[PDB]
Amino acid sequence: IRSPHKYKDSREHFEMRTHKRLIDILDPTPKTVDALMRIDLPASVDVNIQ
Amino acid sequence: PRKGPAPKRPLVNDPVYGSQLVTQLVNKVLLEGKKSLAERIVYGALEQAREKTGTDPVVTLKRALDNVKPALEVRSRRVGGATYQVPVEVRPDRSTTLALRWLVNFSRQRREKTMVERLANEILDASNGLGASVKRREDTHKMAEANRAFAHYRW
Amino acid sequence: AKKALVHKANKKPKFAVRAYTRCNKCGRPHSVYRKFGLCRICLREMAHAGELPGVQKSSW
Amino acid sequence: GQKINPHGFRLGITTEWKSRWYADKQYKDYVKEDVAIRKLLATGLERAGIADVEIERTRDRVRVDIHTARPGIVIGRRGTEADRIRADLEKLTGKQVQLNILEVKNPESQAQLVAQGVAEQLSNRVAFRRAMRKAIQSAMRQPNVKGIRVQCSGRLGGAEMSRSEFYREGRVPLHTLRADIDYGLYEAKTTFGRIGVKVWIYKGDIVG
RNA sequence: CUAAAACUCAAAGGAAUUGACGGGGGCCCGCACAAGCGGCGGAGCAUGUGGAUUAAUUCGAUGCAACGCGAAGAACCUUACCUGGGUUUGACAUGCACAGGACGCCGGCAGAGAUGUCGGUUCCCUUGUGGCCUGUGUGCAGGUGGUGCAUGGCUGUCGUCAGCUCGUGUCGUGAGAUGUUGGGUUAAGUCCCGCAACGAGCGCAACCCUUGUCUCAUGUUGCCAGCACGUUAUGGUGGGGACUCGUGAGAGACUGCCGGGGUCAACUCGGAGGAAGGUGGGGAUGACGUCAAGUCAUCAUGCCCCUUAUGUCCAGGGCUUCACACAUGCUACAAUGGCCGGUACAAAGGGCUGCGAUGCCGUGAGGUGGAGCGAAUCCUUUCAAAGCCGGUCUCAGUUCGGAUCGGGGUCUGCAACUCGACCCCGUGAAGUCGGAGUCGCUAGUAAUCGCAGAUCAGCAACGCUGCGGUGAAUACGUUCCCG
RNA sequence: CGGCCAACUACGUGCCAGCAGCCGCGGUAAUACGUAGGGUCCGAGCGUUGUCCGGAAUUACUGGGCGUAAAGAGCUCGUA
Ligand SMILES: [Mg+2]
Ligand SMILES: [Mg+2]
Ligand SMILES: [Mg+2]
Ligand SMILES: [Mg+2]
Ligand SMILES: [Mg+2]
Ligand SMILES: [Mg+2]
Ligand SMILES: [Mg+2]
Ligand SMILES: [Mg+2]
Ligand SMILES: [Mg+2]
Ligand SMILES: [Mg+2]
Ligand SMILES: [Mg+2]
Ligand SMILES: [Mg+2]
Ligand SMILES: [Mg+2]
Ligand SMILES: [Mg+2]
Ligand SMILES: [Mg+2]
Ligand SMILES: [Mg+2]
Ligand SMILES: [Mg+2]
Ligand SMILES: [Mg+2]
Ligand SMILES: [Mg+2]
Ligand SMILES: [Mg+2]
Ligand SMILES: [Mg+2]
Ligand SMILES: [Mg+2]
Ligand SMILES: [Mg+2]
Ligand SMILES: [Mg+2]
Ligand SMILES: [Mg+2]
Ligand SMILES: [Mg+2]
Ligand SMILES: [Mg+2]
Ligand SMILES: [Mg+2]
Ligand SMILES: [Mg+2]
Ligand SMILES: [Mg+2]
Ligand SMILES: [Mg+2]
Ligand SMILES: [Mg+2]
Ligand SMILES: [Mg+2]
Ligand SMILES: [Mg+2]
Ligand SMILES: [Mg+2]
Ligand SMILES: [Mg+2]
Ligand SMILES: [Mg+2]
Ligand SMILES: [Mg+2]
Ligand SMILES: [Mg+2]
Ligand SMILES: [Mg+2]
Ligand SMILES: [Mg+2]
Ligand SMILES: [Mg+2]
Ligand SMILES: [Mg+2]
Ligand SMILES: [Mg+2]
Ligand SMILES: [Mg+2]
Ligand SMILES: [Mg+2]
Ligand SMILES: [Mg+2]
Ligand SMILES: [Mg+2]
Ligand SMILES: [Mg+2]
Ligand SMILES: [Mg+2]
Ligand SMILES: [Mg+2]
Ligand SMILES: [Mg+2]
Ligand SMILES: [Mg+2]
Ligand SMILES: [Mg+2]
Ligand SMILES: [Mg+2]
Ligand SMILES: [Mg+2]
Ligand SMILES: [Mg+2]
Ligand SMILES: [Mg+2]
Ligand SMILES: [Mg+2]
Ligand SMILES: [Mg+2]
Ligand SMILES: [Mg+2]
Ligand SMILES: [Zn+2]
Repeated sequence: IRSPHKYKDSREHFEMRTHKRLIDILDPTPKTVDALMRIDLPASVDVNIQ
Repeated sequence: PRKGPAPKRPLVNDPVYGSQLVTQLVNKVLLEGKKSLAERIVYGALEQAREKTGTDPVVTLKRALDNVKPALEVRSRRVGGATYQVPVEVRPDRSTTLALRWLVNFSRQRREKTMVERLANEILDASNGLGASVKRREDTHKMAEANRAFAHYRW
Repeated sequence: AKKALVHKANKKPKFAVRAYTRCNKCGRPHSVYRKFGLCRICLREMAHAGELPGVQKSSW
Repeated sequence: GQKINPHGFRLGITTEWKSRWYADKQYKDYVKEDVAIRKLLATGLERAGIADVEIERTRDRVRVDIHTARPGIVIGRRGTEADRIRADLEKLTGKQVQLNILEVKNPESQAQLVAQGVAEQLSNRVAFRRAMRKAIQSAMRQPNVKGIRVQCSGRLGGAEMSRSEFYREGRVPLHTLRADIDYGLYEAKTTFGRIGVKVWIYKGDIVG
């Protein structure tokens, strides 16, 4: 709602976008795995290893 | 309308017969946006009328349309605190539209216990001159001829 | 919001059915989102200040 | 309501979020602790105006950046205010906290700093006429800034009324998204109540 | 005709400027009217409000611009109201002292329950104490107690209407005027023409998102052109970018060109190309100000008020009371239909103390169990309904219509009698298109039919927000009604 | 001790009790009411009331006007 205490005819809409990317690595070389482990990424980007 | 005349939609022709009048009739009888159901109603009523009368459905359709289409209409306007009725001629397109509208409205209010039957009987009565649409047009022309004294207003 | 009551709500209730939201910043009982833990006006303020990581104006 | 927040309006293009991280399960915990720490710092620090506060979080580690016109009192030559703030953060349990103090290049080109100065001058004794005149002159002195305006509302001079008046010099194209506008406000103290101040600063344009 | 006094007032007057107003005129725009569609006002039901009761039915709002409103959720808490039992530097923080090493935690007994009494553990530092609370206070905490005619912040309306101002100059003495006037044109103070005016600012337009086409990059959990294995289960499996698919970059509408009108100027009509032609469709976007507009019940704040209470715990009750009135929606009033059986097409979104597969039993709510999932993979049924085919009803207060009242169960909850929802049954009331009057709508629009989410354990969800299927009629033209 | 008019702060009742030469001041937060201090003027005097002159070009001889504000008789003939 735009404002408190009634006044409901007007509202606001908000959005939250999250981008998901897949990096399918083949031939998991241990050197590559260690590099991925010790490479630092910005907090805005989350890395999941599975 | 204030800026000027708006464009008119390009109505498409009926493939089953080839008459835009059938398309106009189905569009007018459309209720709650059921196009296929309305078309089925129209086809069934037309077939029933055809089998009752033993003639050409399109031919009788144009016969009824020409019999019931009007020529004059009454308009209302107030001058000097008094409300008067002024008649004015009507163009053929609006005449046909009003004829179809009257046909549908007076088919609505019959007592044959079945609408697919009521529509066909109303079409037959309009064709033969015993229709409620014919009576409505009679009354309209009577009123126009009675109140055409105020034609000098020309509005 | 009465601070006595907000602290009381924060305190563990004697029963499981006596727990509710109580927006943290202002302690508004009504109209509070579960995910953010904030109410309508608090969410408005944080989003407009841009201090909430992920909220933005929506126009599609 | 007349105008929406310029910062929120241009959050998607010109300005960026004051904090960035990713958290879902503990998002409520993170936001509540962030608001707690921000209110604590706001209450604790008044003498030195803090232009902006930025928090950077990664796993347990949390990084906080503070921008001030002058760090002389914000961080003492021995670390009095520094370790007081560190103790406050530890009490609020921010885990390990790193303090970074940055000084703004141009104090008069920042909306918040001019707002603080105008607010405190209005509070103490200064007349709003002279305050606005001097603030506008100082702000326009710098070459980078192009257009500015200042507005104040509340009880002016102790009169039993409310006055809303402003001065504008330059260009303030709010409706243009490309324009870069810095928005800031503060609430000044006074014996007769409270009065608010608002300022808009236009600084060039951004292409890209 | 000649013509007084008593008394009373602090003004009565002449000219001229800016607004406002006219049942004055002139020139123009809006679903304003006119032509059409579908509704309200009549019955039942679901919500809000007024009125009257009650010990309380907590508080605010009050034509436009309040009345499916703060409440995106009232058995307890919610709750700020009523009754009754306690309580006190206090439920909750902090400084000064006077007595401390325990506060703090796990169980027994009494009790409407708070709460009171007992059972067990007890300081980490180090000689000064810090953290802590147990008693006396000191300051003080505490207040949804008052004041939106004292204020901050936030928001609606005039109105997404196109208008509101400043610098220099000029005229008048002066309030002031010109710029902003006249002609043309546009959705617009958008632009051209001469003029004592020359320039600029806020507004308008553009810069943002989505949607319509194409090119490049692009293959898993997605798609299948061309090859093999499935053999009833479907790309299911080996394989592959030849098109969607999802998400990055670019091109594309600029009166771009032609003919006529136009001051040779704006602008306008028609035509060619093209996905679209003359702001392609929609959204975000509220200038100076008006309504002393709404909000001390989000929050913050000046002053007054309570402090042994108007702070505070707990049990029960209330916010759902009723002889009435108004407002917003749902169900209908039946054959373009109800019911029964067969039968094909979508989008988007959610899932951790949560979704819940298969199987078994229940008419069915649901009971057992629980694979697959922090999620293009598993569930929300292969996302359906209207739609298409077959049978009954023959115009009835009806096989339409479903409220009210009785008799049995499931589920969440310590807690369903005031006071939930759902399932099973009996129950068959008013209602046959509706008075003056009044509301919505000009293309994927009107109407009709479905799906998902926020608040949430259970729901008063017919509300709000979003995503969809089928898909109309009409506009002669501004005389009259409103702005 | 509001502006004319050199001289300000608090306390007490709020359209009541009251001030005032003109303008005007109090409808819970008065430099205008009453009281406190503090300040200004005056002083063996300080204020109020009454009368006369000037500012009054406001009876305009020196020194005013008659279209619209108050003011040209309804128009002519004619004595002093
Ligand atoms: Mg609850
Ligand atoms: Mg809430
Ligand atoms: Mg006059
Ligand atoms: Mg007038
Ligand atoms: Mg329109
Ligand atoms: Mg009409
Ligand atoms: Mg109705
Ligand atoms: Mg009704
Ligand atoms: Mg309802
Ligand atoms: Mg009420
Ligand atoms: Mg109403
Ligand atoms: Mg009402
Ligand atoms: Mg509503
Ligand atoms: Mg209770
Ligand atoms: Mg209060
Ligand atoms: Mg109180
Ligand atoms: Mg109150
Ligand atoms: Mg009010
Ligand atoms: Mg206007
Ligand atoms: Mg001059
Ligand atoms: Mg003029
Ligand atoms: Mg001009
Ligand atoms: Mg103008
Ligand atoms: Mg003018
Ligand atoms: Mg303009
Ligand atoms: Mg614009
Ligand atoms: Mg394939
Ligand atoms: Mg305005
Ligand atoms: Mg008000
Ligand atoms: Mg008011
Ligand atoms: Mg406040
Ligand atoms: Mg109380
Ligand atoms: Mg209640
Ligand atoms: Mg109620
Ligand atoms: Mg229905
Ligand atoms: Mg079926
Ligand atoms: Mg079963
Ligand atoms: Mg199915
Ligand atoms: Mg029934
Ligand atoms: Mg039914
Ligand atoms: Mg009936
Ligand atoms: Mg009947
Ligand atoms: Mg009628
Ligand atoms: Mg619910
Ligand atoms: Mg739809
Ligand atoms: Mg004075
Ligand atoms: Mg003086
Ligand atoms: Mg006196
Ligand atoms: Mg007083
Ligand atoms: Mg006095
Ligand atoms: Mg004195
Ligand atoms: Mg003497
Ligand atoms: Mg004299
Ligand atoms: Mg003199
Ligand atoms: Mg004289
Ligand atoms: Mg005179
Ligand atoms: Mg004369
Ligand atoms: Mg006169
Ligand atoms: Mg005369
Ligand atoms: Mg004369
Ligand atoms: Mg003579
Ligand atoms: Zn809040």
